[PDB]
Amino acid sequence: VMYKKILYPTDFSETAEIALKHVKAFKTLKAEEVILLHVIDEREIKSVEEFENELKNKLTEEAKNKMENIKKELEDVGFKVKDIIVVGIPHEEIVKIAEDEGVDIIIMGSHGKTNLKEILLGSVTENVIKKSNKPVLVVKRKNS
Amino acid sequence: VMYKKILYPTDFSETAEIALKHVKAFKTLKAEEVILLHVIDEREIKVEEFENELKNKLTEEAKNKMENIKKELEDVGFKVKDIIVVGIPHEEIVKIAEDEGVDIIIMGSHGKTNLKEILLGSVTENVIKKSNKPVLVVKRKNS
Ligand SMILES: Nc1ncnc2c1ncn2[C@@H]1O[C@H](COP(=O)(O)OP(=O)(O)OP(=O)(O)O)[C@@H](O)[C@H]1O
Ligand SMILES: Nc1ncnc2c1ncn2[C@@H]1O[C@H](COP(=O)(O)OP(=O)(O)OP(=O)(O)O)[C@@H](O)[C@H]1O
Ligand SMILES: [Mn+2]
Ligand SMILES: [Mn+2]
Repeated sequence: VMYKKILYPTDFSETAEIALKHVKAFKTLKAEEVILLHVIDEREIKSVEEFENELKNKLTEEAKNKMENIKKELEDVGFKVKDIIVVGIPHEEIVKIAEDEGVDIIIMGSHGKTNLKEILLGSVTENVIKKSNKPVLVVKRKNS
Repeated sequence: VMYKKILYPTDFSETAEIALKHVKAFKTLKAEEVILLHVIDEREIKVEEFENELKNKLTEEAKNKMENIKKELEDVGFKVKDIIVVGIPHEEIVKIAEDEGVDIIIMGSHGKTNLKEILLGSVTENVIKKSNKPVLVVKRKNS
């Protein structure tokens, strides 16, 4: 085991920002890489086709400024960063991209933009742990 | 975030053994500590002399397995605090992670049951949902 390549999927939520702290903690003196991923949920997005395309382009643009600030923070600590924005089902794309990129670990929050108090584990994290064969570091949301 | 103190709860399963490689990968140049914990599940003990006999055999078997893990961890330079308790595994792991002030819990996705159809063991599901500590879930073999 060596944690050379990390997958860090973010939905720009407060809990995902806690998980960024842990991505930064994995830095050593060796060379390391972060796959920085945001998924635009296609289910939410749902001529007709023309309208869909234009809408998908708008969500993308609106996620680029957030991704650039994170990419710069991570580059400043010494990582190489591959940033990806993709339209699709979030838990499926995280699992697919962790396998395609050959990562050593996925570091993610326990909760995300919904963060309902009664829910004790978000559905993207629960599906990624159950469906991926990669190690998953689950960083918990703030206390109360 | 600094991973100075790790809680490594083991049931001595094959998936827990995979998780032990990840505990060793957390070693750096700095002083690190592992809380090595084994819970004897009280629900599998619950005639009274039969219980004590079973209890003793489980404690004896746990101490023998824990001694070898402890040395393997000390050999890579950890300080190890080894703990054996009788109780409910997920509850004891949540409680001892808090009481020891660990930085992270490193554990398997599955354990001694390891049923193919089950995609996350109930100990790990409970610890993720009840603990506020970061949890590194190490998955079972793909075989
Ligand atoms: N669209 C996404 N793109 C990338 N990562 C995401 C996305 N959505 C969630 N995540 C990741 O999953 C973690 C857990 O958030 P999750 O979405 O499961 O929780 P939630 O929003 O509280 O619950 P739910 O979506 O089930 O209502 C996040 O901290 C983030 O790391
Ligand atoms: N009694 C225990 N003591 C310490 N750690 C344990 C104990 N039982 C399980 N664990 C931890 O939990 C991880 C996940 O095992 P878990 O018990 O949840 O899976 P399982 O045995 O396949 O399923 P289940 O117990 O629900 O039948 C193990 O790899 C280990 O790290
Ligand atoms: Mn969500
Ligand atoms: Mn078990």
